[PDB]
Amino acid sequence: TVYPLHARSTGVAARQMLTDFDIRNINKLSKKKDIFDILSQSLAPSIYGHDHIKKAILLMLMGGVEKNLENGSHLRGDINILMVGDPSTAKSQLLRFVLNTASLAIATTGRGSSGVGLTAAVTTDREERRLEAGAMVLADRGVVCIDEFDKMTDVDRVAIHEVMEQQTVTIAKAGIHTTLNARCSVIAAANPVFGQYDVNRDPHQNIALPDSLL
Amino acid sequence: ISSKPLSVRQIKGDFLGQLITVRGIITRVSDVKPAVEVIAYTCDQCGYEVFQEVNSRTFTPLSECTSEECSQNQTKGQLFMSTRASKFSAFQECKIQELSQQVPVGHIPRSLNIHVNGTLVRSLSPGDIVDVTGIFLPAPYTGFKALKAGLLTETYLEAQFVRQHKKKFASFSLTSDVEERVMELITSGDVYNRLAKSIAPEIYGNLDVKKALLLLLVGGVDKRVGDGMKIRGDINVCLMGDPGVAKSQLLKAICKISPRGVYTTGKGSSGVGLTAAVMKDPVTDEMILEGGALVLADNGICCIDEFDKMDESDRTAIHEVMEQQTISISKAGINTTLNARTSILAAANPLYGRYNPRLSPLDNINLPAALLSRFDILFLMLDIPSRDDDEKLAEHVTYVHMHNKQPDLDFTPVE
Amino acid sequence: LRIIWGTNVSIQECTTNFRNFLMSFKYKFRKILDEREEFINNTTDEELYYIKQLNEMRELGTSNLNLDARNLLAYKQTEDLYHQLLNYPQEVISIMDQTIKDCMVSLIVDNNLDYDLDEIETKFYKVRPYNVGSCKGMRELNPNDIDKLINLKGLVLRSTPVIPDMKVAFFKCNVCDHTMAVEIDRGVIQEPARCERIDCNEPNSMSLIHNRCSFADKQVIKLQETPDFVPDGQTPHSISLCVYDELVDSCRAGDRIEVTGTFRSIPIRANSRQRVLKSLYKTYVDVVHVKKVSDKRLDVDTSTIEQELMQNKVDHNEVEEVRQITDQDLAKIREVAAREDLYSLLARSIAPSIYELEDVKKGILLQLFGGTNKTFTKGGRYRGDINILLCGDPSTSKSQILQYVHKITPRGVYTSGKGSSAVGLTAYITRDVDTKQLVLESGALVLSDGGVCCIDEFDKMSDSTRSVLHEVMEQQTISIAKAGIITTLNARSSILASANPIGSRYNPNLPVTENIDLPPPLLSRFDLVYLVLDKVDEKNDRELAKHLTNLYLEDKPEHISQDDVLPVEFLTMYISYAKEHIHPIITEAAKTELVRAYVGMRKKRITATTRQLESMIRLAEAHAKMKLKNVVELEDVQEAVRLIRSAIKDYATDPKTGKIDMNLVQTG
Ligand SMILES: Nc1ncnc2c1ncn2[C@@H]1O[C@H](COP(=O)(O)OP(=O)(O)O)[C@@H](O)[C@H]1O
Ligand SMILES: Nc1ncnc2c1ncn2[C@@H]1O[C@H](COP(=O)(O)OP(=O)(O)O)[C@@H](O)[C@H]1O
Ligand SMILES: Nc1ncnc2c1ncn2[C@@H]1O[C@H](COP(=O)(O)OP(=O)(O)O)[C@@H](O)[C@H]1O
Ligand code: BEF
Ligand code: BEF
Ligand code: BEF
Ligand SMILES: [Mg+2]
Ligand SMILES: [Mg+2]
Ligand SMILES: [Mg+2]
Ligand SMILES: [Zn+2]
Ligand SMILES: [Zn+2]
Repeated sequence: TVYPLHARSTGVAARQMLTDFDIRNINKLSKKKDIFDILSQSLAPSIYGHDHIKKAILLMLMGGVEKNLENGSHLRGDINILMVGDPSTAKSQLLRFVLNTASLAIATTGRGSSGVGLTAAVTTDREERRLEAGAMVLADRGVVCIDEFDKMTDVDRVAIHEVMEQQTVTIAKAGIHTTLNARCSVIAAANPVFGQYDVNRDPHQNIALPDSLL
Repeated sequence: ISSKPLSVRQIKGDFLGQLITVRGIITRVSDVKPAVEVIAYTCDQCGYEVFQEVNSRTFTPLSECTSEECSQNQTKGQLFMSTRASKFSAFQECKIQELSQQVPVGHIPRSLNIHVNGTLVRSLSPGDIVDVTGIFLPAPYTGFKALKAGLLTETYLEAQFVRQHKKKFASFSLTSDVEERVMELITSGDVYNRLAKSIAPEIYGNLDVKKALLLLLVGGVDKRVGDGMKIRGDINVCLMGDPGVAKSQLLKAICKISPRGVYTTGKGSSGVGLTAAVMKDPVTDEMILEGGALVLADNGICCIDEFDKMDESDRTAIHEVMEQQTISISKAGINTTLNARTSILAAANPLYGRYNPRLSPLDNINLPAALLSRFDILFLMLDIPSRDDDEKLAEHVTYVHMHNKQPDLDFTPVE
Repeated sequence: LRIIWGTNVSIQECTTNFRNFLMSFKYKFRKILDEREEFINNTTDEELYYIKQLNEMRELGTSNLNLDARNLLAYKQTEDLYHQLLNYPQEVISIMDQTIKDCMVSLIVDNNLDYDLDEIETKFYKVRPYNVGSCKGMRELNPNDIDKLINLKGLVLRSTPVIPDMKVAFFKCNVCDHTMAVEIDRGVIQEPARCERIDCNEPNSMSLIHNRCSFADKQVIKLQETPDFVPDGQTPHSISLCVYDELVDSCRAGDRIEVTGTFRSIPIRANSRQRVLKSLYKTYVDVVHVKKVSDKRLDVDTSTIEQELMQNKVDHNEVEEVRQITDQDLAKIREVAAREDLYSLLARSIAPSIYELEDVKKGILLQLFGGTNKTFTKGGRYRGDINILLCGDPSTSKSQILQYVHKITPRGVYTSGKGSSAVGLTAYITRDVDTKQLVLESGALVLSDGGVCCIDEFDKMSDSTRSVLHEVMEQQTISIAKAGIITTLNARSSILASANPIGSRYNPNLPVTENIDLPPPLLSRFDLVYLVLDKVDEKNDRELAKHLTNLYLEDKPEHISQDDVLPVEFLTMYISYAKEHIHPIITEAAKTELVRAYVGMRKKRITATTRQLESMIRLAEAHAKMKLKNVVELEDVQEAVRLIRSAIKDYATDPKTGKIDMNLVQTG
């Protein structure tokens, strides 16, 4: 027997058994008008407030519907959330909870997971030129909990655009032309460059992220 | 069952020996080399031609004429090989790969070997998307003996019939049926505008860019005067513009219509995708050069995305690719000049992301005067909000989402 | 009947038809075939062609007859011999060898020459056919095309050392001291168990003595394919040529050749698995004929191969290393040199398609001729190579000029900046697949020896890569000292370089030096630095647009030029002859003019150095060679100085500032 086991920040999805009792409870609870508020409150009971952030996280967990058309165009059905704020604002706590509650979530830090670490890259294995799936490919149909987004290298954040929008990773390297599928929802937390958000300065100065990434 | 095309993962051990159709991309194709079916030896002592069948990767020659007389009489005839008298066959060890649609969630594509034999050779080229139909035959295990546990078998697919999903441009014959489908298009009237609006119908209001992309697909005329001057004869389009104006989706649409074209993007990955270095092919032991993305996109469209965020080293090669249609390499181990006739389509953002009208266009496009000269058309595609066009786009997109089809009722998007 | 089994070749019919073709071949037949009736000259077409050629071959004593395939095609009765030779080269070629022997014997006997017939009897006469059809490429050769004579052409990347080939082996029974002689039959020399005679019979009686055996010479040449037509997405291939007998060492590395030979496939042995052959055969091409000289390119420099010419004479390879010059062609050369506008005509016949770049076209031609290769017999030498730099605004046709030069020159390598590396040029170490042992190859600079190395996009090239340029740039040699290799390599290569001024467009504000942006050491070495400038001139732009549009009028256009230009074949003849016969020398008046110009020049913008004097000397020498003179005169030195002044636009440059006035920088 082989049992794939779910562990935090691993490719194995965490499915659960739904009894008829559980489905009945879900159906009954969905009838309430305040169902969105009730669910959103339950995401982070420990964290005080941030109710709009919790609602956004819940919507991310639900996700959207990706659309595929006849001509071949693919329309993104995943929503990405970025949190920028002062230190000790419980952003890392929310990221950790998202990692701890999603069916398939992958946790990365700022620069520990480089551009090679994210997406994917050829390993050039001698047994030849195998492809190794990085974080985002392994997080297909899942969430990527990037922490300290601001510390990320510019080069690292260059490679993230295609995964964010087209949801594909194109290798086109060393004679290997491949388009891996990376349909991942990205959530990131990053402090402003000046340590604390500056009301006197415009948000463009504080964020310092490229306009395309925002 | 042979009708249904199967992904590589679905070719289990059950299907061995049957006639199956595998659908996927072709990555590596070997050169055509003579494969021995039956090797013919000549024994001049008894004047007999003896033929030894060969049915493996290897074999062994003979020493004693096994024909009746030399084995029977005291005469022991020496036998010599004859290449012209022996039987050969054109052979090619291709390698098909799984598509992105067929790969399940979280896995990576896996490959299956194809042994193209006979007159079917040279019917498969790298980058092709085909449904090869063949016989899933087993072969004796070829790996390390320690890992062997029982009669392990390596498997391949002996190709029988090849169907191309996207027909090559160089393979067009005006057969009566193609003639009728074509004249029916002519009689539709306004073929230029209909074809322009046809590409990527889900995108609204960007029609001049669609016309430019259609011109890019059609291509000009290469001129080679008697002296030796060669003009490019192909268009190099750029799509500089603000974020969120559907440049990447236009590029992907063009990739869909175009028969050959690589969607090279970003940085770092492109660094080795244009190097074209040298490596040894497993099948023939030939030190074949490997082509990069641009060579694989020969006579195609290079669809370079995120042009501005890509390393200057590759832009240096893009210079020569755009102008001379060839790549000159003089690095260690390689002293050749690759032939890469390509039309480059580039999508990029201006300097400082969103266009700043205050800065001059040249200061904001950021392209050097040499590189910008090679672009036949350089669109601006600036995003300028307006209460009318914004709601037009919003209605178009909402219709596209609510029905998976372009909003225009009367329009007919050509297949 | 009586045909060879497996072939349509019949010895009697083939011999008879080949004899009839040899006796009764008229070049007027070929001219009729090649639609040359308008160009027919029965003053030499009516005479027996191969009969006269064989008479010359007998007189000289050469042992090789270079047979043309289309010659066999033209004569109607021997048309089938063309297909027979193409399909069955081995037997047919042996038959032709026998027929040549018989016909030569008949020719000698009929004319009743007094010398003994047996003295010339013992000599193997080999026929070396060529021009057998079009290239067809090489990747398209199906296995049904094994052992068929084919035409290949491409660069020669590398050549193996001569490898001895045993044909006759010498055994010896040690006890009985009886020498043994066994020939080769399909690559095997049978081992006799007993002795040849009846002295003794033992199981292991004799032992092989390799040194006593007879060995023939075999060299493996690696050629890189350059087909006219290449399928989409195909990288250049590489085929291993195998040569024999006099063809050994005939071809040097970097030579664009046109080789004809027999396609061959051979079983290959598994690694360390004794006597097990892989089913997939390895294909290689034999060699019968090599055509180094081509009329589309200049001839190979005589100076570089002068030492090897004596060794070739010793070998009697009979390869046409250098094209011969016909007498009437020499007269035409003389009359063309007698023309008043020889200089303009030759300049504009270089890159005819380019428009209104006469100063640049000139410099290119003077580079193509080159200065006198003086040989200081006491020690040291001076080479007459001239290097040109083209730093100019974009879209000024510089890359096209480099392409034309690369096509014209005999041994040239095209390179573009970042596609190059320091180890990439010069020489490096690599491992062959076949030998599986380390070998040495040649970079672009070494392969460009005796030619022009068109270096494109100079400025984009790294400062590190450009460092190695100095050595070959000044003293025309490269001396490497790296892991395993310590030697000096003579790279007599004239560098042609194109660059874009920094900013991609010339800045009128900054001086010439700052726009060019090259270090003074590297900048000074360049003999001529051309500041090609694209200025918006309505008349010039109109003329250029009209010319370019007229280029588009018809599908295969003849060039649209007002003035007549020389044929490229005749231009190659002129340039080759001028380079190899004529070695001009300097005069006292030219010496005084050179000194005066050098002094006046050395009076911010780049400061002239002694390299400028050497550039003036070499340019004057080149101009002397162009006019066919054996001495240089003061007007040539003045012309060289004028060219140097015009290349950098010295008139329009500010004297002390170094800035260029745009009003006076206008050209023709
Ligand atoms: N609003 C909050 N409610 C509850 N705990 C909070 C809140 N804000 C911060 N904390 C606590 O403060 C600490 C810092 O949170 P953390 O997520 O590490 O901050 P940062 O935003 O710097 O990553 C945690 O122990 C967290 O529980
Ligand atoms: N004119 C448009 N028509 C249709 N969709 C559009 C249009 N402009 C933007 N979009 C949408 O906006 C998103 C941007 O797509 P993308 O091609 O990645 O943008 P870009 O590459 O220009 O930054 C996609 O979801 C796309 O469908
Ligand atoms: N003066 C000219 N004469 C002929 N062709 C020219 C001229 N100027 C530009 N062209 C044409 O314009 C193009 C620019 O040439 P190219 O060598 O590619 O430019 P660059 O000098 O930037 O390398 C070529 O197609 C060339 O034929
Ligand atoms: F101080 Be926090 F982790 F933004
Ligand atoms: F933000 Be887009 F990919 F130009
Ligand atoms: F724009 Be050119 F290649 F100098
Ligand atoms: Mg944190
Ligand atoms: Mg984009
Ligand atoms: Mg150029
Ligand atoms: Zn026998
Ligand atoms: Zn003996």
